[PDB]
Amino acid sequence: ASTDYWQNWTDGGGIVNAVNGSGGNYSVNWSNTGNFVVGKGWTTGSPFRTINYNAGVWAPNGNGYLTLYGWTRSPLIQYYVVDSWGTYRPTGTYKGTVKSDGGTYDIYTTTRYNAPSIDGDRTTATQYWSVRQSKRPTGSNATITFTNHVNAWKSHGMNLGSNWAYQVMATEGYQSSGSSNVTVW
Ligand SMILES: O[C@@H]1[C@@H](O)[C@H](O[C@@H]2CO[C@@H](O[C@@H]3CO[C@@H](O)[C@H](O)[C@H]3O)[C@H](O)[C@H]2O)OC[C@H]1O
Ligand SMILES: [Zn+2]
Ligand SMILES: [Zn+2]
Repeated sequence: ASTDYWQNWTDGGGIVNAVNGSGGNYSVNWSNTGNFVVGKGWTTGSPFRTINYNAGVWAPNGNGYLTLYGWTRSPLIQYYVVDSWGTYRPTGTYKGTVKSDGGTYDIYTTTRYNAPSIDGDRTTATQYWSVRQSKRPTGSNATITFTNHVNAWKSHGMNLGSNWAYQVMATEGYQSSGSSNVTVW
């Protein structure tokens, strides 16, 4: 299934120039931001989906994540599969690792108060992370075999909700500037 969902949220800090391009393509050029999340993917996430992307530009100047980004409800859980970042590698409570798609990821949990909610309001968010141990090379076609992460998480006691909200390959930033250009499929 092709992408059907455009994610474009900013807390209003700084400049977030996001372009919804053709197909699965988007770009972001940002300057001195607060928090923002831009990406393309699917309105209804799946634990069985293989997300493909090609980040032709990954140029954060400060904190930016090049990451799968999604939510589940019942219960409310936010998840990430971070392939690359800028000046900050996100971490949390260490749970283990998972190998997937030619990389090794550390698995983390975190609980964030006053976090952006599914719709951009605020909420207490339980978050599951796979974070690559080194930044993934960009500019070639890349796969995130998400089932590998879901299964690894499950095996470490990290169960997702039964109701799936959106699931995107995102640029998230905080307190930074940068450029990204990503095609998702
Ligand atoms: O950032 C941009 C890159 O993402 C872009 O790379 C191309 C991305 O698309 C790849 O082809 C896809 C194959 O799957 C189909 O379903 C999609 O519709 C196609 O887009 C292609 O092989 C990559 O080269 O290059 C330009 C960059 O700006
Ligand atoms: Zn394990
Ligand atoms: Zn709301």
